[PDB]
Amino acid sequence: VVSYKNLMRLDQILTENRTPTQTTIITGSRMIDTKVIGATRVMYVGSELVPELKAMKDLFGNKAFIETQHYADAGTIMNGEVGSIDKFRIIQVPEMLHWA
Amino acid sequence: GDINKAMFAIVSFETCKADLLKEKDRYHNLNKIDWQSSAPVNEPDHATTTP
Repeated sequence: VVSYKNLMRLDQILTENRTPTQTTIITGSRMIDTKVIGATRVMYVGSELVPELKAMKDLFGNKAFIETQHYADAGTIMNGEVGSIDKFRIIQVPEMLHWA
Repeated sequence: GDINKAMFAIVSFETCKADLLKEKDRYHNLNKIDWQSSAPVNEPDHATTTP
């Protein structure tokens, strides 16, 4: 099952490959209960992987999945987006395939 | 076979935000488009000489 360290390692590998960054960081808004998001890449996941990502914990035990309601203000929301983890903005594809 | 009878016509062209802000009154709803990266990620057809 995926964990925080796997995402950090994937980001490190992509930085080594000199892959360009798709998007930019977001600075917070003035509204209460709004937090910054420093995610600069995009990830595609199926709809049935989302609960596991939501239950994910970071290195210090805090929540790792940040919902779009927090940073909808002072930022833009890509179509189909559900949240952000670490450097990645997670986009849910309804018809994503898998090996069974 | 006569252009004056045509009911609709569609043209796809290339613009930047400066042209759209030339006339602020005419164009609305520009905030949704993300100009920080390529928000028209797809540009169907539009055969252009631009590399």
